[PDB]
Amino acid sequence: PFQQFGRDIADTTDAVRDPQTLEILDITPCSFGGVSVITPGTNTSNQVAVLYQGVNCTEVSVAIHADQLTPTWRVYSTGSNGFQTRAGCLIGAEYVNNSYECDIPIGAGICASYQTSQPIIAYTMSLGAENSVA
Amino acid sequence: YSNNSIAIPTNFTISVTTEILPVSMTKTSVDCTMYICGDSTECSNLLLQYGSFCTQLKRALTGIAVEQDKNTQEVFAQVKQIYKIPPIKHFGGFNFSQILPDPSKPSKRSFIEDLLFNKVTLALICAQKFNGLTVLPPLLTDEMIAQYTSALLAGTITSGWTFGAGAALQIPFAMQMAYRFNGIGVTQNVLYENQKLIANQFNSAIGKIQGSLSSTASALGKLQDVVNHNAQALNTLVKQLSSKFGAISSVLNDILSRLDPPEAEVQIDRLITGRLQSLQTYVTQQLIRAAEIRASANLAATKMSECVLGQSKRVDFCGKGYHLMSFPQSAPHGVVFLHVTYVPAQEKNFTTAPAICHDGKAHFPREGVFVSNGTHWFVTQRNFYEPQIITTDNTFVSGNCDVVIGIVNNTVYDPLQP
Amino acid sequence: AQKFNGLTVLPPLLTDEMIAQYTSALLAGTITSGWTFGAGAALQIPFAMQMAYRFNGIGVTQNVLYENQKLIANQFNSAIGKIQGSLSSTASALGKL
Amino acid sequence: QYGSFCTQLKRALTGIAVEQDKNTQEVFAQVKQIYKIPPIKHFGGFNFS
Amino acid sequence: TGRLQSLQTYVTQQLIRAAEIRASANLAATKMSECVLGQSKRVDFCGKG
Ligand SMILES: *[C@@H]1O[C@H](CO)[C@@H](O[C@@H]2O[C@H](CO)[C@@H](O)[C@H](O)[C@H]2NC(C)=O)[C@H](O)[C@H]1NC(C)=O
Ligand SMILES: *[C@@H]1O[C@H](CO)[C@@H](O[C@@H]2O[C@H](CO)[C@@H](O)[C@H](O)[C@H]2NC(C)=O)[C@H](O)[C@H]1NC(C)=O
Ligand SMILES: *[C@@H]1O[C@H](CO)[C@@H](O[C@@H]2O[C@H](CO)[C@@H](O)[C@H](O)[C@H]2NC(C)=O)[C@H](O)[C@H]1NC(C)=O
Ligand SMILES: *[C@@H]1O[C@H](CO)[C@@H](O[C@@H]2O[C@H](CO)[C@@H](O)[C@H](O)[C@H]2NC(C)=O)[C@H](O)[C@H]1NC(C)=O
Ligand SMILES: *[C@@H]1O[C@H](CO)[C@@H](O)[C@H](O)[C@H]1NC(C)=O
Ligand SMILES: *[C@@H]1O[C@H](CO)[C@@H](O)[C@H](O)[C@H]1NC(C)=O
Ligand SMILES: *[C@@H]1O[C@H](CO)[C@@H](O)[C@H](O)[C@H]1NC(C)=O
Ligand SMILES: *[C@@H]1O[C@H](CO)[C@@H](O)[C@H](O)[C@H]1NC(C)=O
Ligand SMILES: *[C@@H]1O[C@H](CO)[C@@H](O)[C@H](O)[C@H]1NC(C)=O
Ligand SMILES: *[C@@H]1O[C@H](CO)[C@@H](O)[C@H](O)[C@H]1NC(C)=O
Repeated sequence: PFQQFGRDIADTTDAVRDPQTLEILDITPCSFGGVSVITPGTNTSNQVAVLYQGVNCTEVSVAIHADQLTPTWRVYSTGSNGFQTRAGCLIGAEYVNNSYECDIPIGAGICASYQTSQPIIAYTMSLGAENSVA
Repeated sequence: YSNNSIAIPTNFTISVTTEILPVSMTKTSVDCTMYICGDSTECSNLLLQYGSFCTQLKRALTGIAVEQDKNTQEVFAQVKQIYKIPPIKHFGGFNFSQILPDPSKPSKRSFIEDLLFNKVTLALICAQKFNGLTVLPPLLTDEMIAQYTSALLAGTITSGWTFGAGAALQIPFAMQMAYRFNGIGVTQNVLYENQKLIANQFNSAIGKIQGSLSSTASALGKLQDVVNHNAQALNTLVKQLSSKFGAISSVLNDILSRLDPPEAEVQIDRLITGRLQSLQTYVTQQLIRAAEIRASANLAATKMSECVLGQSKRVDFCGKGYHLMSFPQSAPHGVVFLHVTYVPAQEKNFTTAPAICHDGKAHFPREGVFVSNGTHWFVTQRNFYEPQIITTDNTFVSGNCDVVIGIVNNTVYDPLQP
Repeated sequence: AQKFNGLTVLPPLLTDEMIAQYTSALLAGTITSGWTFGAGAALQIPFAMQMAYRFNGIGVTQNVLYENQKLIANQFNSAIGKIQGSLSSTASALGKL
Repeated sequence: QYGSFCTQLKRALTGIAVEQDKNTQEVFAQVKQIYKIPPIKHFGGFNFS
Repeated sequence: TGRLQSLQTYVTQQLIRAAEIRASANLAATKMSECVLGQSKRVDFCGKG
């Protein structure tokens, strides 16, 4: 009853008591992270993919995102057209079920490459050809 | 010690030891502006006047993060093809069930790999993350590293050291162990005549490995130290945000909501100086630890190449005793080598001579050593007592008996005479 | 003067006597059992026969050692004697420490 | 008011100090038992005095 | 400020030198294992010749 707000191990305010309703509200910082651009060389193509690192695809939305509102950024800032990898939300790359040698490392076993539609593809990297010794 | 006494082992022991090596550490990324200033534009503009420290820190952290994946790739991705063990597990009586993959569990790790995985406990994460610090997942998942170790094990136990030099050439495991025995100076007939005993000793040592790992708390010490060091560094970096550094408050929003810009600049700059110093200290410590981890990973890669993909003559490089073989196992942020070595066990002392005098000729052993049990003289291999009659095939002649010091008169049998 | 301002020097865990004992043990093991003491129990062997094994290890038959034992011992003793002058003369020999 | 710099420096110095003893132990304590030379110094004519 | 900066510089230099000394000590331990406790086929690892 005498306590007002709570702190974590790092001493950052993570809970607070409402002055009027006298209820305990948990506080979670709004989502953030790094943005990575996955691209073949400009000698090859100008197509890119965007990886929002460590965030669920549902959170990625242009309206509140730090991404700009320029048409291309609007295309690359919609989580609806986004594949969810353990490394984050990937937009602009199509996930295939084949396995190739890693070309552009995304993370958590996911790699990306450029293949002739000629979009960026994302796949699970192949460790090598399976072999059984006689 | 005397000038005519030698000690030769009459038995042996198969000993399996464990060596644990860190390979990679946690890949971390830090947002310079978010950490120093949070979401305040005034602080961001003030920090913009400090030059390009943020880009330097970002580049250093990115280099460390890429180097971690490079370390893992170099240590584990040393196999060209993913070999698979045959469904039939008849390897001369040797039992690798405790180190082979277990398909029942989803992770497909072995029994010992699961023990290692459970033995290392991680160090809470959200609070560290909330201030511009992120943890990048490793490029290779634990499943992929387990697959790499399984491929290495299958190649080793189905093709010996041949798969490390080219195509995997199958060979029965008993004959592979005979080759390994030849590699340490013991004739292969010893292996073929003590196969059951050697298999039993190997199985017993593999069984003891489990208790050896479980009992000693400091066995998995290096990996735990790496994890603890990373967690402690991140905790200190986050705790540094609570310092005032001579300002009136450690919260930037309070400074913004309590002071006008001309007076807020002083406090914001005081905070910026301390936070930038703490960030730079963290980056320098990370660079030093990354260099240490890279050295450890290079050592681990060398051990993978020379102990697992081959048989090493280097003393104590692949365990105590004469190296026979080695088996890799994955572990959190590291690798574990099970070194199987040969140890002489029960030595007896015999009389010895450097040469044998016969018909005015000096005979020297071709591949062994002359021994005497008190009355008769034999020639035996050096690492295992197996006496044999001294003939003209066990020895070679060089000069007369007037030069060698300690030469002993004896008769040398001749196979052609009868 | 360095110590007076909060700086201290912690003595090493192993004294120089203990390190000398370790080196003496290593020397005794090497010269009484060859390389056997590093792989398990120390198996005694006459030093001439140990040197014959060493010669076999470098591609020279042991009869060479047994027929030039006196010359080899003389050369080894001469080199050990020269080590003293080699250390004493050059000032940069003990440079790293 | 400067935070926990002192603890960091103390931990770093302690780690270095322990690592020095570890280095000496690894270099020299590679022998299981303290072997002793025999009183008689007849080693094929070699002189280790 | 100045004294803390000097202390931090000293600690960083000590860490770098400790890493170098650890590398040297690992090399010395390897040489003890492979040159003293055995005979090495590695060229120039245990001397010329
Ligand atoms: C070599 O040593 C092994 C032990 O490592 C001996 O095998 C044991 O022999 C005793 C009888 O003396 C049995 O009671 C044990 O059950 C055996 N153990 C195993 C694992 O087989 C072996 O007899 C020894 N050989 C020689 C020639 O001494
Ligand atoms: C290889 O060793 C394992 C033990 O590590 C053996 O599995 C055990 O077998 C006994 C007898 O069948 C059972 O009582 C245990 O419960 C088993 N333990 C486990 C973990 O499975 C296995 O049988 C051995 N393989 C061979 C061919 O003998
Ligand atoms: C040294 O070894 C020789 C050869 O094995 C032993 O001579 C044998 O002794 C047994 C007695 O148990 C006889 O049955 C054999 O006929 C002997 N062989 C020959 C070729 O004469 C000798 O006894 C051993 N000396 C010891 C153990 O002191
Ligand atoms: C081993 O070498 C030492 C020298 O390093 C010999 O000791 C010398 O012996 C000569 C002749 O007796 C003396 O004049 C010297 O004063 C001795 N020097 C020292 C430092 O003791 C020793 O005699 C040699 N051992 C053998 C067995 O010849
Ligand atoms: C404040 O007034 C509102 C209005 O009804 C009431 O619901 C609430 O319980 C009051 N809280 C306190 C702390 O007085
Ligand atoms: C993202 O949010 C959805 C909806 O809550 C959830 O089903 C999904 O598991 C989340 N993503 C991850 C990686 O957990
Ligand atoms: C991959 O396989 C899954 C089934 O696990 C299927 O739902 C999906 O459509 C497949 N995608 C492609 C590109 O083959
Ligand atoms: C082994 O050493 C003992 C101890 O002195 C000795 O009595 C015995 O004769 C030695 N054995 C041989 C074969 O010389
Ligand atoms: C071994 O040493 C003893 C003691 O001096 C000696 O009598 C004997 O001749 C030596 N043996 C040889 C082969 O030199
Ligand atoms: C060895 O044999 C030769 C020739 O028969 C003889 O001259 C010599 O004295 C013998 N040595 C011993 C120690 O019996």
